[PDB]
Amino acid sequence: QETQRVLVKMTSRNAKAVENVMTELLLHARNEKVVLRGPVRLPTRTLKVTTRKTPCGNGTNTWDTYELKIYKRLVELRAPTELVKKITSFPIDAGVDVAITIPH
Amino acid sequence: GKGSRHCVICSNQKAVIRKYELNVCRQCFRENAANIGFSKLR
Amino acid sequence: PLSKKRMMVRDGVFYAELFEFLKRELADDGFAGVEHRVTPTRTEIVIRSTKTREVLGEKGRRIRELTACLQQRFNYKEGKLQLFAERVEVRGLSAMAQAESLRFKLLSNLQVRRAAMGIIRYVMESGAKGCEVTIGGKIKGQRAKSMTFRDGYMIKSGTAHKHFVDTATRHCHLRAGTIGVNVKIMRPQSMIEEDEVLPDVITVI
Amino acid sequence: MTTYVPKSSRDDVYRFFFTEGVVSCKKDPLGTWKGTLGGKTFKLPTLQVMQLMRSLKSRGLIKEQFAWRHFYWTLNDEGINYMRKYLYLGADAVPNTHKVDHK
Amino acid sequence: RGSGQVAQAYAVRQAIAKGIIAYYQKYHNEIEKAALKDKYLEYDKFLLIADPRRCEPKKWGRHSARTRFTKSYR
Amino acid sequence: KPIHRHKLEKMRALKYFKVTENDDGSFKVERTRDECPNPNCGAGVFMAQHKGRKYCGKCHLTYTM
RNA sequence: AUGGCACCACAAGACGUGGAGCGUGCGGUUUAAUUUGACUCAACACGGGGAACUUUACCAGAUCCGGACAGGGUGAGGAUUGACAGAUGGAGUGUUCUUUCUCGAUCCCCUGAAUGGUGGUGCAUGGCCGCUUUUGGUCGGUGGAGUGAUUUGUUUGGUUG
RNA sequence: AUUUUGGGCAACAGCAGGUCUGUGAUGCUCCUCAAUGUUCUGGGCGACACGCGCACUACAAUGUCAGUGAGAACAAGAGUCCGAGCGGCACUUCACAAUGUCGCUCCCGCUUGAUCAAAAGAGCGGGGAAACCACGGAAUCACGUAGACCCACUUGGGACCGAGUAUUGCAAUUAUUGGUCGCGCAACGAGGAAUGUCUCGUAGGCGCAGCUCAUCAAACUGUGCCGAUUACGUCCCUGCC
Repeated sequence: QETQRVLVKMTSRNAKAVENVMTELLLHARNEKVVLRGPVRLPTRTLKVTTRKTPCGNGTNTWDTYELKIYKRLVELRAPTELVKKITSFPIDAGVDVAITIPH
Repeated sequence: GKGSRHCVICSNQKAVIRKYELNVCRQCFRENAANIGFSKLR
Repeated sequence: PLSKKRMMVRDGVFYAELFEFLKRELADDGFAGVEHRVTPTRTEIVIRSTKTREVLGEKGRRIRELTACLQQRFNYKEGKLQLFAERVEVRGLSAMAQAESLRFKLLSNLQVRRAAMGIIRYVMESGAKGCEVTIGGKIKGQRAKSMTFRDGYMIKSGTAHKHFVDTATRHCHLRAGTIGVNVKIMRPQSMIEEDEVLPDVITVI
Repeated sequence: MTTYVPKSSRDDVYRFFFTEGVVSCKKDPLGTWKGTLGGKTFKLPTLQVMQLMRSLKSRGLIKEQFAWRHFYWTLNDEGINYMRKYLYLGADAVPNTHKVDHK
Repeated sequence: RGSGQVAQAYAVRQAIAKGIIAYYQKYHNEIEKAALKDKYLEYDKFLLIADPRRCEPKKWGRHSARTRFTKSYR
Repeated sequence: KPIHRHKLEKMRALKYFKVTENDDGSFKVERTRDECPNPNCGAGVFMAQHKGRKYCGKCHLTYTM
């Protein structure tokens, strides 16, 4: 067919939510003409925050660090666009950015 | 330089953690890590 | 709009911002929490408040006020947002609501240690596996005091602590001062889907 | 409180707030290389709005709710009567009571 | 590609060793595969191990690895 | 501080209009001074006449006579 | 006493301060200002403090009010916004004024009251956070013991870090 | 192969610590406008007999210089929002100015190819949204090899500074920073009485991310590159149960 490399890219505030996302859509889309070369996942980006705590005035001027790693999953499909759009009818949660792109 | 930040939680130049488009006081930041998703790394 | 790091950031923040707003607002409905489904064509918000009947109601009941508010605020073109009540059952399972309630007890000039102790018995009865409630603040013509109010167990070491206790802090300016009601509710660990097999959990077949 | 800028704004606010029933904002003084802004939630400006509002609220009648610099304005029962009179139109003011689709 | 210049060296050899045997499992038989290895292991610079780090996660506060901002005592 | 902002006295009326019976059928306008185009306080102002300039004390136009 | 235990124990030592030069922080020492907190470990690159203004609290100067709400009076035959040009401004801010035109009650005025306030106390206080103490601990329950406080349990022996 | 690794978490009381310098947590307690409010302006906290506390650097062949080396960590970056820049439009407008609109480019953040210059510096066209895709197939610091110094302040060293150009900023004038070339022999030859930390690819050196950030760290918080005594006990000292 005239495939579309569909890239459905899924970046998520945790790995957790998105894999669930990823999988189910793909399962849904697949079945059957949706044809996918397995999901590759780009580097987990990390956000660091160290803070000066305490308003010691006096007492230890010691400081504390919170982090948010952000997880990227990509699957590419050589698939039908309308079918893609047919399956694309999922309202999906937050914490899981899912982008879909049609390059080749 | 210390007069143009005006903390969007707090109008503050002082006390505000300057980090990634945020403008919260250090306390306010300490309060917020959960809804945002920052968990201790160290 | 925002880039990808930031995209997540807005959402995190969005969650905080709302959560706070609602906490102040839904003081008289036992604010316990919101959930946000960003959706096609809607921004969906489901209302965990204990008093969701009363959050609902008719005429102007809360939702009405809110929808408008939030739109206007959030830079909406109207109605691309929807709020749904959540019947957050068994209203005593929440540090937030209970804090809010407790806040109100204090506001209702209840005797404090007595109050806390009752409520905790209700909290526990409403299934809390623990509760710990602190009264920090003051005494005397003005001098400072604190007292601790626990029931159940509390989870005082490790990640599971983090898993298992919900908290809420409130400041009540009374004759004067600031009093802190500071709430910890520990739910049971029949959390099911929220997992059960905790640090210790070894159990035989 | 004092202004020489007054009723038009007062009308703008009341009406716009009344029709919807509400207004919410971000408390602001105008800035991203600004000039058509006025303030958001109105085409009006924040100084007038804030000062006028301070009047409106401070004698009851209207709610503002707080969080993180925002004012979530909800028009009260007495306010409907007032502002219905002021906005000279039939008793049985819309504001926050229209709720057929919930607002 | 890799500094760890030496750490790279030890890496190379290890790979080399790995090359020998894999080729040998297929391209010879055990007794030579086993001898080659034996001889190798016998003079081994870490074919199967890690010098696990290079350069350590700081200690914040001190901004260091074991040590510490001076105690100025008094 | 004690103050009251400088103004020109305005007591005793508006004496900037001057129509008469024989203005009727000959002139509609009849006002003390010369007029204002370009103010945003439009055609009702009659500018300040001051030093060969006509000034608008609100809409700050410089006009000359 | 005993038995341990630890690289702000020590111990093998290992590198380095200290002296030096530079910095910042600090002390001190001027100012109008130098906002201050905080000083054994647990002040002293800390005060989210990498101060040009700003920051910032402090000075000096100067206008602005954002002086809510009343009560009362004044105010549209005019408060007043605004102002050229100059006069007088740090300053084309009328700040003030001569001059005079805009402008238009949304006024002013008091009499109440009121607030922004980075205006004070952190021994007046939450919260928060430092320190305890980085220490291995802490309980209550019933039961036990004792008049009691109290105590046991929870320890004498081994083992464990 | 040891409570395996570094953390994170972590009892209970306790400490008018500190916490008015967050707080849109605040008692009680002040000013509220001829206020200490607020803006604005302008200053200051950054002022040098000195006493310190950290840091940093040098004093140097173990080095310095000139050059040469096929060394990657770890990890950044393009905001929104209908007179910024640009543009179109609109209308005003004898011409200007004007205003207004709309649109773009969005008040356009990293930035690449590369020309012309002593030099830093000036730039069409490009490119990259956190992008493992452009700034990332190069390019991380002390390595290792060829050349000045036949080890003496050699100038070790640069405090010190003078014109001179570029950039930040409304503003630097309590030099914002760079740049440049001269230019230094300041102190300083490794530091007393004292003294600080520390027992594994790690000490430690060595360097680099990352942000404070208009503009600026020896800070901050990481990253790397390189790369080790004996201690492994003892419980003395000095301290905790």
